[PDB]
Amino acid sequence: MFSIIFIALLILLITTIVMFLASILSKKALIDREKSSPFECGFDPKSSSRLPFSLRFFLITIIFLIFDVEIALILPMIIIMKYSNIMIWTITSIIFILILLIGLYHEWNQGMLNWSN
Amino acid sequence: LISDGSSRPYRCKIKAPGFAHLAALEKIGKQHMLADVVAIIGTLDVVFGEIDR
Amino acid sequence: QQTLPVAEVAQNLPKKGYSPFGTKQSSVAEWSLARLDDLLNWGRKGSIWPLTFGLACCAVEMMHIAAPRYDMDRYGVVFRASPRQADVIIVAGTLTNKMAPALRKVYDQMPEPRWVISMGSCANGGGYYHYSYSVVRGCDRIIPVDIYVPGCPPTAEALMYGVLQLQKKVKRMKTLQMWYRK
Amino acid sequence: EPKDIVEVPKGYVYVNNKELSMEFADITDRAASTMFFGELLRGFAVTLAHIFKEPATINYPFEKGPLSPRFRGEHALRRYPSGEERCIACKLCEAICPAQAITIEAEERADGSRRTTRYDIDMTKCIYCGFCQEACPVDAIVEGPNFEFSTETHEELLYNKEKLLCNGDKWESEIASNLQADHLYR
Amino acid sequence: MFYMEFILSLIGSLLLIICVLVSVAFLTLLERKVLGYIQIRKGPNKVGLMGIPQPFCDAIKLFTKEQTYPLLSNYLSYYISPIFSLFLSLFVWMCMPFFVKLYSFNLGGLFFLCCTSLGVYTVMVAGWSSNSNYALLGGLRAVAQTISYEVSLALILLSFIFLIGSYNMIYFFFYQVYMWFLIILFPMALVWVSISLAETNRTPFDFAEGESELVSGFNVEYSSGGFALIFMAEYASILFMSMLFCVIFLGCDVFNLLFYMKLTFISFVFIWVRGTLPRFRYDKLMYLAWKCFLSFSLNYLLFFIGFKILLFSLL
Amino acid sequence: PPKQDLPPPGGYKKIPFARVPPKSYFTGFTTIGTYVVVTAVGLGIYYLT
Ligand code: SF4
Ligand code: SF4
Ligand code: SF4
Repeated sequence: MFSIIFIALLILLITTIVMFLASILSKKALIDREKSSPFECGFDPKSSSRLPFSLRFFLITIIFLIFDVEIALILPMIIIMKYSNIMIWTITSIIFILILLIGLYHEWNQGMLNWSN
Repeated sequence: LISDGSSRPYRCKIKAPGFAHLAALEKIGKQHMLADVVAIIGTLDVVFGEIDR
Repeated sequence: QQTLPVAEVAQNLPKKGYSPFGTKQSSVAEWSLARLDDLLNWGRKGSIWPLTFGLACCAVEMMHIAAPRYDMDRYGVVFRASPRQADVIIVAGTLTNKMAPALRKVYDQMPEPRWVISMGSCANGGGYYHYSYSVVRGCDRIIPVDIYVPGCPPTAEALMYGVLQLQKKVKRMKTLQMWYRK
Repeated sequence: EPKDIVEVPKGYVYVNNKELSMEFADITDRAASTMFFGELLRGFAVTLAHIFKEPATINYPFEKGPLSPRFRGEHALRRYPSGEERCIACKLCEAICPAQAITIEAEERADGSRRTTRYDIDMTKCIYCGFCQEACPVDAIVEGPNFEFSTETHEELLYNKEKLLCNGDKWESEIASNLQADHLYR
Repeated sequence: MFYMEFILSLIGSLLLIICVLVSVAFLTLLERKVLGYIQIRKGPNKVGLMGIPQPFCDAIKLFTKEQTYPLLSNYLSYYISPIFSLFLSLFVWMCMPFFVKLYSFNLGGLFFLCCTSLGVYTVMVAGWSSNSNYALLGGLRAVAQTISYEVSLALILLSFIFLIGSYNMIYFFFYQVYMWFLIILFPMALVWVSISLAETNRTPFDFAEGESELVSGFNVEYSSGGFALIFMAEYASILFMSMLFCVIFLGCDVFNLLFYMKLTFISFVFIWVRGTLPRFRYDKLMYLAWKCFLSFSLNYLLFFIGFKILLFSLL
Repeated sequence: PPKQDLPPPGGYKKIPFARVPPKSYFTGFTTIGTYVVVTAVGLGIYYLT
């Protein structure tokens, strides 16, 4: 691994050096009150502009986590399949996926993504 | 077009279809997604100049 | 007014060189700084990125140039939407009072070296609406214009000819070579 | 073809009356289209094909054109075949100029001839409409064919009579050609 | 001997880094040319000899262009994200397969999942540093796109993983030694193109940077040098996926030029999409991610798991 | 000869204004059945691999 670690450190150092170098290569200009404003198509930005956090994107990412963990559970099936007892490996894995489908199809009839808002 | 009898037009009001077509957007665009709004502006085909002049 | 040389005069004359500075530099520093300017100008000249402001009527020609008849990316020109990544601004159409502060803001949000082409008569001097209560008479009164492309609108050939003229201006700009004197 | 859904009289064409069949061959066709993106494949192959069409880019400025004899471009004040100024200061060109981009002041030259002193055009106000030349009674001023007249400074665009005369001298041959082409036709 | 081993491992990593960077920077031209001919344009043929040095020209412009840093104190945080993104897009290469040992990198598929995952943090913090609602919407839309597709991406992998019988990528070569693997898993290839295209944020799934809906998405508030790094990072990404498509479906023949012919064709195919498809909506894509792909992947998982059970039965 | 823009002798051939689809290479039955055939042969080859 540490061969990988050192290479990444080397790259990152070379990366920052390049961007550090470009920071000196690019000519400077006297700062301007307006040059450093948020871009709002050329009309003054409104109040703070911090978006509302009343929304669903956490909800989708929570679906991600559930399936992301479930993915973790099924990752090792590749290797153990040669070793594990076949009934248990067969049925056990099959019901994983089956429950996933039924969760999905039950959830389509729920249709939770088609929120009213 | 209103002519007062001279060689110079007296009043020339111009009704461009894009005018009314765009006013309805405030109602047409209700609740659709942002991407839908942009596509709605396109299908309105409200070319400019004719709207404000 | 001057005029082109005649056939025999051309025969006597040598190659016109490539770097517009020439190759008469005296010392090593002069000669070196001449080349670095040439490289810089070559970079800024070959790749130039309009902002596509394009308010009106003129904008249609601003699109025809992107069209495949007088191809402009052929020359290394691309329409970046974001002004932070756009290097040039082709102000085209009329500048009404509601727009004046917007154009100003867009201009200076763009980082330099920034060049402006005033396309069309409406931008050049207010064009056909010059004596109007709502129009900025010209766009010289809001921003520093660099190249004027007369026309109403300019034929696409005229526009991209002006682009090449901007490339020539970008080619002859003296920044390192003459910093050395500064 | 499937039947319609609204019966149409003439003078019209409904663009959606065609029914989406429920025949099994018809549904399986659509299903197979979605399962293997046949329509995308058709469009995909189109663009591959259309690489093999030669691009229509003019190698400007070497290759260039085309225009037509009536093209409205750089302005020019012509001169008679003797070399005398054609303009007589009749001032119609100014009177018609929609943008009011023309300014004229005329007097008598010492010979007693009616001629201009100042004759100014602002090609930051001109719209290249050509009303001036359509009005001039002696073809004094014309929309010459040049269109690459691009300047780095705004002041350089306001032409006066000296600049306009120079363009006329410079472009006289081409302008003569066009007028010979269009005078009897205009 | 041993230190011979280490020295070469570092030379190869370094050598690959310069090549992949110069390739993608130089590849940008091939996008500009190729797209130029999809459209009836002629594409860049002006600078140098036939626009060959066009991308070097571009870099010179950018690095000369100043760095219009946003609001006063953001200097670092705005200067971090481009580094932390180009780093991922490069370093993801080191897991790529060789017969000529670069690494003994096992769990390569896992590492693929991990690097492809880390793109979310780069884009999100980049938008956050920018502090402009335009940039912020782009980041959120960008985040949602990537995060949603990873779910399908994982299960899609597993189908191949089972079909090869390990997580070591190299076994793709041994199992493809007779007949290519696309011709077995044709539908997966179309889905995998879409997944890969979604990851690199190209169109039809162009919401993250996009245009005409967000000015440039998260990219909108980026000056030159940062922008060049982001732009290079994306193209290092588009190449790598093209490589991964090649090593999975199309032979994995690392020591055969035809493999590199296949690299170009696939990367071309990405462009071939760029100039053809229109863009999706937000919601329609999420349907396509969960309601279409996840179902698809699970079926093949349940299909191939049985197949390999039957295969194991036979032998 | 002509002195003014007029249509030539015989008028002009009618301009085509009719849509025309391309060759419809496959149908739902053919497409799916061919897909399964390919997959089945693919399974066999993978077995031997
Ligand atoms: S200058 Fe002419 S073409 Fe341009 S916006 Fe004005 S009227 Fe239109
Ligand atoms: S219309 Fe012709 S002749 Fe009369 S003033 Fe104008 S240019 Fe001179
Ligand atoms: S072309 Fe039209 S606007 Fe221009 S000077 Fe002639 S009459 Fe005036």
